[PDB]
Amino acid sequence: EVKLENVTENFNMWKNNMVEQMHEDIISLWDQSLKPCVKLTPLCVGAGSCNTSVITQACPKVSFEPIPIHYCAPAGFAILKCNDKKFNGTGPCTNVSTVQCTHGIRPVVSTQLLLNGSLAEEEIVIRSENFTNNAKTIIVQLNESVVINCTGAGHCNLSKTQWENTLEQIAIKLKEQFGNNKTIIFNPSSGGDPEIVTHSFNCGGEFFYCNSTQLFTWNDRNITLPCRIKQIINMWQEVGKAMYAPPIRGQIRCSSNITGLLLTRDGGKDTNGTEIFRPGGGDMRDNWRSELYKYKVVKIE
Amino acid sequence: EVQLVESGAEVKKPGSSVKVSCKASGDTFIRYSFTWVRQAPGQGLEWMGRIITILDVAHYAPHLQGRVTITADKSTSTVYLELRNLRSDDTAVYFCAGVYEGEADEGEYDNNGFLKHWGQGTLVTVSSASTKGPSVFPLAPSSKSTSGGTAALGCLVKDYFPEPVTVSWNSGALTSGVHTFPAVLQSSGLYSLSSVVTVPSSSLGTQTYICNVNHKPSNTKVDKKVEPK
Amino acid sequence: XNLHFCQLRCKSLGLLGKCAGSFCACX
Amino acid sequence: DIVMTQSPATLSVSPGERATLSCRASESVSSDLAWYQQKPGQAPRLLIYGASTRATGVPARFSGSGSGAEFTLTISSLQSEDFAVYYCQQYNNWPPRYTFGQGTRLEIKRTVAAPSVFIFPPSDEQLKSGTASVVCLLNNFYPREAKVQWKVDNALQSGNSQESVTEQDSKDSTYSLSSTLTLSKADYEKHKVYACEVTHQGLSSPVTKSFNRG
Ligand SMILES: *[C@@H]1O[C@H](CO)[C@@H](O)[C@H](O)[C@H]1NC(C)=O
Ligand SMILES: *[C@@H]1O[C@H](CO)[C@@H](O)[C@H](O)[C@H]1NC(C)=O
Ligand SMILES: *[C@@H]1O[C@H](CO)[C@@H](O)[C@H](O)[C@H]1NC(C)=O
Ligand SMILES: *[C@@H]1O[C@H](CO)[C@@H](O)[C@H](O)[C@H]1NC(C)=O
Ligand SMILES: *[C@@H]1O[C@H](CO)[C@@H](O)[C@H](O)[C@H]1NC(C)=O
Ligand SMILES: *[C@@H]1O[C@H](CO)[C@@H](O)[C@H](O)[C@H]1NC(C)=O
Ligand SMILES: *[C@@H]1O[C@H](CO)[C@@H](O)[C@H](O)[C@H]1NC(C)=O
Ligand SMILES: *[C@H]1O[C@H](CO)[C@@H](O)[C@H](O)[C@H]1NC(C)=O
Repeated sequence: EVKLENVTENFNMWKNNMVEQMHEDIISLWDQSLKPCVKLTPLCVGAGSCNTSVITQACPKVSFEPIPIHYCAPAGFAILKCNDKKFNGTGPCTNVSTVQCTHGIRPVVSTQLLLNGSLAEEEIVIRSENFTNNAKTIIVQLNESVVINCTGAGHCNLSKTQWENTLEQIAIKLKEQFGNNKTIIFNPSSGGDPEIVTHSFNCGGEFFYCNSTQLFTWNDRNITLPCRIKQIINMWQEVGKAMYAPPIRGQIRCSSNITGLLLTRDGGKDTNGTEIFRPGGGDMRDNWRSELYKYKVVKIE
Repeated sequence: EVQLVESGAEVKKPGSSVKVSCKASGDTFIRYSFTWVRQAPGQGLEWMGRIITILDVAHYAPHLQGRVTITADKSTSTVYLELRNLRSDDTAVYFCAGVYEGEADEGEYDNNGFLKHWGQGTLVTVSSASTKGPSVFPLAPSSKSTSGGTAALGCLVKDYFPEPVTVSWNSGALTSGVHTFPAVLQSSGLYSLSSVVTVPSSSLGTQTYICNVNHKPSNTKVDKKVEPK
Repeated sequence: XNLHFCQLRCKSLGLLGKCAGSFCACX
Repeated sequence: DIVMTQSPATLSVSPGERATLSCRASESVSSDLAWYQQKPGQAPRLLIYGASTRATGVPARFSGSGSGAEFTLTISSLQSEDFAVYYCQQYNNWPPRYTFGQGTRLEIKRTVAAPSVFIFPPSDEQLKSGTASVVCLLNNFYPREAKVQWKVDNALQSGNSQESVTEQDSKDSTYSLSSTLTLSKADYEKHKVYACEVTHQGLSSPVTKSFNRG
């Protein structure tokens, strides 16, 4: 009389131990592959006062290529994969499967735009821990890559109809989450550290900072953006400033596929039937989430 | 494309500390890193330390176990070099120097370790001695180029502190043939040098030869006549 | 994040300062 | 840490001729090698950096080359301004611990010139003080290597004299030296003859200058 049944499970891309594990992992990978020449980081005591700590170490820079990594399940546990269409990322999944390792991932540290990630199968999907809460980041997953090619010439090229269509479809999904009679407008970052204010990322081991104003100024040919490579920067693994070694060659190239974005919606009790969105990012954890949102490690029982 | 200028010479007692300044002008202060190089009398250049001004971080040469500190003041474009618990053998000319790093204020930094612009240098003498003017004794002729021809006469500038000292002959009217020897630091801790010159033998008798010793430190100016007899 | 100087900088420009990762952002 | 050796210590070349200075690193330094020129009483001047790139305002006759642990500075036509001391500095290691070479002084090569010798007995004015400094002079000689032996009553002295050499003369590229014998008035009066025995390449036989106290 016993009946057969598919084992469903509840996922929460926003509370995933795999994300935190990867964050510490990417960090370890870096500290043993791209150390700074000088690292200045805060050093505080309970009282509340702080003195600056300076660390000088060998900072050998070697040409770096993308090493694909994935996460596998240790003896005793299993990794569930949600396979539902346009999965929200939170709640119970129906068509679930099991895998030995996650898909192949090419980690990339960045802000505003997500690079060389996994695309959406169906159409564009936007996900947030809570859309009503404007203080929560919205992770946009594109279903179609937009190539952006850089050059030490100080500017990265990007299609204009490609990226204009991208904003046009993203805006549509935002209306499906906030309202169809609402007006969507994209605005640049409201400010902060340069890394936050610009589309910054690390390519080949260099830190690029590109102006993204032309990318986030829209009302519902090539688009060249001014990029600059810095040697002194604010660290992403922790609060502090660091100075990395100067570029080896000269004219540092970079080819990447924009697969997603990190956006925030301006909070406003302002009843105006219009919602504004700016480029977000900063916590590389959301970056790790956009890739691990459909995974959940569970105990074999 | 800057211009570096250091502070005046200093005399220090053993165990005290000195702080030399270097005023950099001509360009954006925070775009240059500054190094300090010392050179004891008669020796070569010794790298002491460099400071990455934009990051306000300084690195030093190992064997300067916390007796040295390099600092900078963006407000005045002035680099400083403090040295503590000085030793007599800390006496040397300390040089300040810097080089362009790039657009530091925009995140770029070459982190160049060579030195393009230098200061005039600052002499720092460390001794227990007290400023003393020199005693000027004559070195009258006798033998010389036998009979007449050439005669050598001069002045002995003995026991004076500290360096430097200026010796002239006939208020500088006489320069040809003069040889002022570098000072030698005596066992007493004072310096002694000797200025000699060759003049025609026949010259003596009618012409007077005066060595002018000026020691700026003790504000002393002494003329000594070197007579044959 | 250096939240104290982050809020001070942003606030000086009429905005709120919050940490975004180990970064500082003005909302 | 990284020891930089320069050779030769002293190099004698004729004006207008070509000169080449060697510098060796105790280990690899890549191309973070710079060259400096320093004249006496003056501050150092940067000539080359990057091992081969010449600073601005530095004559085309100056050129650097090398890499690894072996470098060389080359002057293709020595001018009077070009005779000075040159230092090489590495700055490729990090944490920074930059180091300079011990130097290579460039001197003008001319013909041998025996020196003139003179001895100066202490003045009565200095004796009335308690000390006695007998001075010996070696005027305009070349090369720079010379030997000065002090004899007091045919007694070879040693350890009680200080020597001082001048810079190469800018007019006749020679050198002048002064040896000073320092004693207490107490010792100077207990002796009768003071001699200054000078040895030099330009002198076929040792020259001696001396006198009898009073
Ligand atoms: C598993 O069974 C459920 C019914 O309990 C069904 O709705 C679901 O589609 C099945 N999942 C798969 C893909 O096996
Ligand atoms: C996902 O679930 C839906 C509803 O049961 C079903 O139509 C679809 O076929 C499932 N996906 C697959 C093929 O696993
Ligand atoms: C991608 O999604 C957009 C809207 O979300 C849709 O218009 C487009 O057809 C999709 N492209 C494909 C075929 O993946
Ligand atoms: C979502 O965030 C809003 C804040 O705007 C809050 O009112 C609501 O309670 C949150 N929903 C949840 C998950 O409780
Ligand atoms: C982007 O750059 C790559 C370099 O590998 C090149 O092959 C490709 O054709 C470029 N695509 C565009 C957008 O022109
Ligand atoms: C994106 O992937 C391309 C090709 O694999 C690579 O050249 C580029 O470095 C990657 N983007 C990054 C890591 O900035
Ligand atoms: C770069 O940033 C400046 C902010 O002052 C902006 O005015 C400029 O238009 C931006 N560049 C772009 C993307 O056009
Ligand atoms: C998104 O869809 C899921 C379906 O599993 C639903 O449970 C959830 O409430 C929706 N929104 C949220 C809170 O993410």
